[PDB]
Amino acid sequence: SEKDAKALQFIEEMTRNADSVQERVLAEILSRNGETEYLKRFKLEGSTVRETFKSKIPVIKYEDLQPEIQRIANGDRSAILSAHPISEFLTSSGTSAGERKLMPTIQEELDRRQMLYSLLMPVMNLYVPGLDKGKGLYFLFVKSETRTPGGLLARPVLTSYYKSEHFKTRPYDPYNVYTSPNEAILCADSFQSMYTQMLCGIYERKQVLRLGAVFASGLLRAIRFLQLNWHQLTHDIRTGTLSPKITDPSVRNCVAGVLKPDPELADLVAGECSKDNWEGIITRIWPNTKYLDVIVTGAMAQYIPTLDYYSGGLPLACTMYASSECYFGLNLNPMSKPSEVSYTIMPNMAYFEFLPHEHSSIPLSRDSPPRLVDLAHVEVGKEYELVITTYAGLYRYRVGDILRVTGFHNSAPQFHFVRRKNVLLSIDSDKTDEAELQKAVDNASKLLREVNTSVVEYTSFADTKTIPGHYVIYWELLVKDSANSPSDELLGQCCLAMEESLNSVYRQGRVADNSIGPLEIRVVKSGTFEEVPRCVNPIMELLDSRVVSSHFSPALPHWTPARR
Ligand SMILES: Nc1ncnc2c1ncn2[C@@H]1O[C@@H](OP(=O)(O)OCCc2c[nH]c3ccccc23)[C@H](O)[C@H]1O
Repeated sequence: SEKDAKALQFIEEMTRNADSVQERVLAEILSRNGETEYLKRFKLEGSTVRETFKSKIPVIKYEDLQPEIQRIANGDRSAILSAHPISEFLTSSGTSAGERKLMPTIQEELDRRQMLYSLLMPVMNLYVPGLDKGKGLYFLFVKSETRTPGGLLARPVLTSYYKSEHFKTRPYDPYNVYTSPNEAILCADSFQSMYTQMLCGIYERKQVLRLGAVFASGLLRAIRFLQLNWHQLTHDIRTGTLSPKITDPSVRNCVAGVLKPDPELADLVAGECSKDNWEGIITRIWPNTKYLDVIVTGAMAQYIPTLDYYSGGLPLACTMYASSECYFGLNLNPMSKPSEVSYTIMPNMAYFEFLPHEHSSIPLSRDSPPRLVDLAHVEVGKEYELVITTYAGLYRYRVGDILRVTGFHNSAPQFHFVRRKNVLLSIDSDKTDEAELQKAVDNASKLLREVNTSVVEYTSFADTKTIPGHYVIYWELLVKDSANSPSDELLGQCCLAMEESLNSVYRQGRVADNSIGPLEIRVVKSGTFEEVPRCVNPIMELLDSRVVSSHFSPALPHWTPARR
């Protein structure tokens, strides 16, 4: 098609001209934002070229920018980071001091995100044909918002995007017709949103040509939801009535097109769900599904076998590489094997620099900043920390992502995603690091003072046998008086104290949308460790063989949308 051709040509043009496009993007940023408080701090003297930018503007982490960001949060509306007003903060799933990081954005950034989204289907159509003959079943969700003292909205980037006009009144695309109505996606009640997205997907089962969600965990949560709610769902289809549990009238209305008594379909679906073996169930309920559109690169790799199990070995497409700070780029070959996925950073999105991995763990100098390596000049096989300069006022901002160059498409590098720095445990969007986990152990261990017990040793892993997944922590204890050992009731309170100690995103996954299961402490017999922490990353079976008792957190930890 003509629209696809234009989009592919855009890729070619951006990729052939990577270095000059990068140059222009920076010049635009520096021309517009030249007068900002932050830039004028480093005597840029109006210069809009790479070389003075590199030698004067420090390379920073989130903490470095907090003075400027807090002032904006607290209502200072002057040109501090951007010439344009900061339209809102996009809350990263990555945290600082336990709280989601506030990433500044501006209004026109939405156009760039939309631009990147518009490239995905033209690329996909090359590899998978006939996607216009049907629909996608995607499970997409908004998350809660809050406002900063100065009145700025603070919410996840996906929420900001789903609730924007670029999504709600998105351009028509016959290769991108979703089963889920906007009102389901936009519904603030996760149960109702999931419920109706599933119902619509079941009603339109035969038109379904792909299943998806942003993350692998999201799609698994959907499959588990069906496992747990197919009784009510099938009753609804049979009767052509919508469960009273759906109280949001706007959501009640969006389902009206499909809600028709269909006993045949209700019997087919219950026929499949009542089986105790769910291997391949995806292609029995949705028999025309060609692939699963779900991120399985990075931390989500852990989910590939569970996905293959339910899908019967269907291809997995990882489409996009993006963040709260900046949408990065796309996968020019969506049909490649998960372990061989490369992402091509799109040079129109921001100004991208790279810090060689081997230099990334030593403090950088503010008065003499490193040159870094430009997007066009990275070397195949080398590893880098991603560094960004955005239109919204992030200047030489270290994302924390390690990337490995695997090749080039024209002049644009392609990147294998290695990892987000210092992330030990993750189930869904939660990212828990060594320090948070350590302080979490210390907190729960003090609760053991009611006996003579202390924690001699610990390790962890993210357990994905269960949906939702959960953190498992292995505890070697030291009980001075065997007669006064700690009980199941107390060790459960040790679990909940650990959870209480973890970051906002963890606690939210427990509370808001059921995307993280209860944290589990496994008490190992004395002396187990000797034969390395604080995480396992087989080996767990060896540890499990020595497990005396296992304890699950009994209640939900504290979480509200409000920030500290
Ligand atoms: N394809 C990928 N494979 C491994 N890891 C990936 C990854 N894409 C991102 N990440 C990690 O997520 C980012 O975090 P964040 O919460 O800000 O955004 C949520 C993601 C997000 C927000 N809109 C989107 C639109 C499309 C795809 C992903 C997103 C971190 O940079 C990065 O390490």
